[PDB]
Amino acid sequence: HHVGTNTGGVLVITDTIIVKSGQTYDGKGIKIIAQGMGDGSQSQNQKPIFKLEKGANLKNVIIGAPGCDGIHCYGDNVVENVVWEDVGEDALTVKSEGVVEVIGGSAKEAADAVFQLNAPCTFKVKNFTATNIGKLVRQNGNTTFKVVIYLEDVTLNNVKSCVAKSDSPVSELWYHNLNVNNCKTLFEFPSQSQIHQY
Ligand SMILES: O=C(O)[C@H]1O[C@H](O[C@@H]2[C@H](O)[C@@H](O)[C@@H](O[C@@H]3[C@H](O)[C@H](O)[C@@H](O)O[C@@H]3C(=O)O)O[C@@H]2C(=O)O)[C@H](O)[C@@H](O)[C@H]1O
Ligand SMILES: [Ca+2]
Ligand SMILES: [Ca+2]
Ligand SMILES: [Ca+2]
Ligand SMILES: [Ca+2]
Repeated sequence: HHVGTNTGGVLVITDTIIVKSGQTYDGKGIKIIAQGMGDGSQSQNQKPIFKLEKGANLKNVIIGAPGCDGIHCYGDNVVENVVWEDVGEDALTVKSEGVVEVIGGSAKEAADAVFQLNAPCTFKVKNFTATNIGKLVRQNGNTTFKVVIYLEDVTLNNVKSCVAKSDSPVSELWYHNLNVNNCKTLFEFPSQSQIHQY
């Protein structure tokens, strides 16, 4: 394990970091604290820490409290080895269509959702831990577009509401090596047959 060369540094930011199409922001283990961008509460008006335009990637950053509005993904994004020490309003939001993969890393202390899906997408969570959360994945309430969610090698502890929630009959969730402790209910979808193993 080579921890990154920015390990031990803290970057204090005052505006959202924009990562452009085709670019990869590699924090090399930096911890980010955001100023003036939100308090990590359930207020709906906070700014994202990162905006990942379509085709942008992000890796190897710790996001400290306050989590603000987390990471906004505009599709075709890889988010790798990102640690949310204290999720804000939500951890990551899919804002526009495409494939979005969260690989490695962890999240803790999400009062509500970790991952928020606001557009049709393929959303994969791989090699990920989360503790003390409301929901791991929420498709935006009362929407009926299609998402396909994959949970692969995911460990969850202390899930207050459910692992995943959708109000869309056409959406699907597929899981493989999902371990869950102390969770109220696993899946809140119109029908349980929308959930599959692989
Ligand atoms: O992207 C966002 O931050 C969205 O936040 C709000 O929507 C979420 C969610 O999609 C809604 O269904 C609703 O969720 C319920 C409740 O308000 C709360 O989230 C919790 O008790 O869970 C409920 C549920 O999941 O059914 O509100 C959510 C919220 O974060 O408050 C916005 O209303 C959206 O327009 C997005 O901005
Ligand atoms: Ca919200
Ligand atoms: Ca949000
Ligand atoms: Ca929190
Ligand atoms: Ca919320």
